[PDB]
Amino acid sequence: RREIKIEGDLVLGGLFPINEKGTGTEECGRINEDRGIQRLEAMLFAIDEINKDNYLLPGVKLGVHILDTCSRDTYALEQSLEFVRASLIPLLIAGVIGGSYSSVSIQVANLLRLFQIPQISYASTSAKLSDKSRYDYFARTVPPDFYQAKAMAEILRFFNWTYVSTVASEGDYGETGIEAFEQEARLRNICIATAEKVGRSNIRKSYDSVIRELLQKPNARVVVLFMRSDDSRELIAAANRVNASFTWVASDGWGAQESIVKGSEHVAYGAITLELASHPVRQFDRYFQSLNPYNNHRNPWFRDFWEQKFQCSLQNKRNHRQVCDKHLAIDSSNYEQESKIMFVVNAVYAMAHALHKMQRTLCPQTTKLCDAMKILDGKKLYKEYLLKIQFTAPFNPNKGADSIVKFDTFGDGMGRYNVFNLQQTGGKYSYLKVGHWAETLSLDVDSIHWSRNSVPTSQCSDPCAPNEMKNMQPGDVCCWICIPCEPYEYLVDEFTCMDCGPGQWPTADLSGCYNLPE
Amino acid sequence: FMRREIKIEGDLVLGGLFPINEKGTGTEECGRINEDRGIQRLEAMLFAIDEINKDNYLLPGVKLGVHILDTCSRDTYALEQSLEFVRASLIPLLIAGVIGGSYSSVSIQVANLLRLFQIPQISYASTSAKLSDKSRYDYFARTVPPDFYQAKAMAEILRFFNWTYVSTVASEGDYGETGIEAFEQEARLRNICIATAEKVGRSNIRKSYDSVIRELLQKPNARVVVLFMRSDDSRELIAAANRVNASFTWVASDGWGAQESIVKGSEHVAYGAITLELASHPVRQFDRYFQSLNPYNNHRNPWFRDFWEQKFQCSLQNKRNHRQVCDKHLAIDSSNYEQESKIMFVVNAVYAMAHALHKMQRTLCPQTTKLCDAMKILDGKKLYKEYLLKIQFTAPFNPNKGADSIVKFDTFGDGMGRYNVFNLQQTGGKYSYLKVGHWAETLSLDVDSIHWSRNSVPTSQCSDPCAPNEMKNMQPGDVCCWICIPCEPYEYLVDEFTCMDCGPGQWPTADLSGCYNLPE
Ligand SMILES: *[C@@H]1O[C@H](CO)[C@@H](O)[C@H](O)[C@H]1NC(C)=O
Ligand SMILES: *[C@@H]1O[C@H](CO)[C@@H](O)[C@H](O)[C@H]1NC(C)=O
Ligand SMILES: N[C@@]1(C(=O)O)CC[C@@H](C(=O)O)C1
Ligand SMILES: N[C@@]1(C(=O)O)CC[C@@H](C(=O)O)C1
Repeated sequence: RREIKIEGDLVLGGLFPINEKGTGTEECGRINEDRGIQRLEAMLFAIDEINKDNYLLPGVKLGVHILDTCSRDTYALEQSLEFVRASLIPLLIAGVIGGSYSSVSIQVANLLRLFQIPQISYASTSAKLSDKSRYDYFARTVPPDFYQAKAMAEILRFFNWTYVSTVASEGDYGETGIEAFEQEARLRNICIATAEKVGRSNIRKSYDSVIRELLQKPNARVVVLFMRSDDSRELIAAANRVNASFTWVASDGWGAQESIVKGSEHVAYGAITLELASHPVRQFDRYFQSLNPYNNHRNPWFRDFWEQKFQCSLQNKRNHRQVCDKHLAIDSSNYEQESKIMFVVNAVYAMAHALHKMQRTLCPQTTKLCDAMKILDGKKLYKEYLLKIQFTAPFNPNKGADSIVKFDTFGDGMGRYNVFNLQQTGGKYSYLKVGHWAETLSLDVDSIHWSRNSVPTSQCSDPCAPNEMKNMQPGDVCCWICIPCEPYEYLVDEFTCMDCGPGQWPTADLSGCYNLPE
Repeated sequence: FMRREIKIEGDLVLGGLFPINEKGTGTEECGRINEDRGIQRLEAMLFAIDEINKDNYLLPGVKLGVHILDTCSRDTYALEQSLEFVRASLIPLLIAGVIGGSYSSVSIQVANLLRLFQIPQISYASTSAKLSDKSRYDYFARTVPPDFYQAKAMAEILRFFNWTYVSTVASEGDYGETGIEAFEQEARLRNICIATAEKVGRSNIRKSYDSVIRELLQKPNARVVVLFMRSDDSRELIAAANRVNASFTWVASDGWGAQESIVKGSEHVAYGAITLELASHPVRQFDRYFQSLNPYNNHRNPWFRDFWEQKFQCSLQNKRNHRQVCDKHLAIDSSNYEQESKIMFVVNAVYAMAHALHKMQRTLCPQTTKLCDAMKILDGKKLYKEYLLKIQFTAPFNPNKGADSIVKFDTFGDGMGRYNVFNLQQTGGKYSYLKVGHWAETLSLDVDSIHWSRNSVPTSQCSDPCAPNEMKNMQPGDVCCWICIPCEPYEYLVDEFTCMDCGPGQWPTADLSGCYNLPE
């Protein structure tokens, strides 16, 4: 029953998957170090900054009510009830920053709209959230997967991978994510060997069952993944067991997380993953590294985070061993800023800027929460916020690389992705940016380290022998058979054989015919 | 300080929502007691639970409890209350399902909240067609029909008396706005034009209605005004009409229904109005129960006193600093109480839930009649689809079984569409509503018993009638308006729309129906 409650003139609720999904009967599991703790700290950071900022909400201190979602929508929903009971000890909520997993953002949105409470997700990408008739109070600083799906399809179409398999996560993130991909797939002439899908609470066996079915399509050596972070971890693990190997092409669900591949590094080597395009918030690196169990008491999950990151123990852990070195610290050698921090910070500032514009508008005489703002009009706020356009929280250099935060009519953000390749070059395994997708694909093929040192081949049927075989398309448009030709025929084209005619015989290379002597 | 509610423990508990109180004005949330659609409907539920808890063939071995809350006729308030039902599934009583939502707005909002936790809900009065959408309201069902039909009934009454130029005024929201839209679509099909489409909204004050009465008056030919408004809104509109003593022939939906309270203090302005209401047959046993209630025996209903003191203009020692203590011999009876039109639906609703829980308990608990472990934590989704497939004969309180007195649900979870038409009369000095027809699948009403306003069957058409002597009827672009073209002194009317030359030798009759020969 942990939570962060900091009082303020106005309070923002937050939701982060601080903990991984609990297995079996338990609701919460291990600490989600990067996407959980880091993202949570980034919001605390943003709030701190805004509270030192004399040009943004001066005179109005922002407070927070942050809750753990334990990576489960139902859990996130019961937690959220805490935000609405408020509008009746309980803190009034101006708006809610949060929802990492699309499934929780969606469910929380269904609840928050009933009380007209604006919500901004810093990571949920499901296309469903764009539906403003169902999620009329939801915005996000990231784009919908309508685009990430295109980026993936075009990557495949580029390297001519026409026969690929797909495994997706049950839910609003994976299923709609994959569906979008499959549609983009047909359009680019790409067939799906097998469409696998893992679901809720699935145990090892469900995944082992998928690795097999994937292996039952040997020609399909490229497997497209649209799965939850946790699910992706399980699939790569199930592939390690039976030492199965494919070329993975996964969505941001997997992203650039090194934790997903830990303990199976060789099985995911040479994988291509996508992640939202962003640039680290330097000032945040300073803030985070300065954090330790001695100075960070406002984060009730920090000690568990600490003990797990360093394999610690103090006097606040389970009945184990190995006390912890008091000189331990989060620094440049054991920490790398999470890919979406920028979006978390921008989401909090978006809400901040929105409240500020509203405060200047309804409270023209002071910098304080006058009476007209005593009870916020959530509906209005959402459309004083949708029209928001501002330069990325100071923490972003320049202003030319369109570092402006604003929203669609749907409330979404700009669709920019970076393509990564899992490498290991220097003994260690890391993610290298090998391209990106702005509106069209773009990647320097040379820097990509493929699995088995060779640019993968993923086609339904084998290439034809030159010397004679012709390409023959059966009923579909991805599979074909190779029919050798009569020694007197030549290949008028890849698909057709033709008699060279009397007096003539085909050329050694079969491209044409030549006269016969005697 | 004191937010009232009814909490009776049981093996299984049903939540309930009723507009016990009227919408509070201005800053206050709850206002006056809604005697009929409030207290009566509340007591009808307690009545139903009581019967069910004495019934050894229904839920024997399982005692139903209740958690009833006031909606104060406001969706937002209802919503805050409903939170009580879900916090439970985490002092707090576990909710098996919720009986409730009078106003379509509260049902819709509550339905939005309740599906998040798979809690089945049955409304005994909300008629908004939106509720039929099982993709937004997948845990909502209702023992009444969708207004898709009530609108047709209304259009067909107009098309019957040939009222082609009518004005409409709807209440903002999912009840009034979708209701009228439906009507206007049924209007076009039956060639009926709409003079002016007015619409009152949330928190509107006197001036918003007066502004409407005026705009209605600026369409004098349109003497028939179609209403699709909230009960309270209807009260305001008729009050705004009484002020400027304006008078129209009102055709209102069940929002107005057959409530006498809506017309009180303006009886003459609404005389001869036609209103619809869901077709029902009083529940006799309920009459007995309700009349037997008094401030001495009925302590479980925390709103009863206020009800009492207001129905009788009372006082005891539990009222405001007023006067006139009350006669301890007062009592609800045949002379001061009439069963609210929809009570039968409240009872059928509470029973539909019971029957559902009952069939489920027999299925998952094959050994006893008690809530076995399998039902310790109800699967709401399953309940909703053990419930949709429910078909039973109206709680004993309904005679026969031939007039299809079976309660069941559409694939959408709606009930059957049957309405009764009412005429506001006063014949015996007193103003009351008289059933002057009904709509099953086709209209049907004995026009003879209808007491119109200004003793003449209203006329509601776009243009003024033509002068006999010469004018011919001429239809421009539409089929509602027309111009009157007088005819040449040598032409007669071969018919209401055509003028013709009498031809040489002949001349039109004074009458203009024929031609006569010319002398000289
Ligand atoms: C197939 O893909 C290769 C690798 O990029 C490319 O060079 C070639 O032009 C492609 N051919 C087709 C089928 O368009
Ligand atoms: C409606 O108009 C038709 C056509 O003029 C007429 O025959 C019918 O009697 C009218 N109905 C009534 C009762 O007004
Ligand atoms: N885009 C994510 C989602 O919508 O669920 C997939 C990974 C999530 C994350 O960044 O943690 C966000
Ligand atoms: N059918 C109603 C509605 O949907 O609002 C109109 C009148 C209401 C009532 O009877 O209380 C119910």
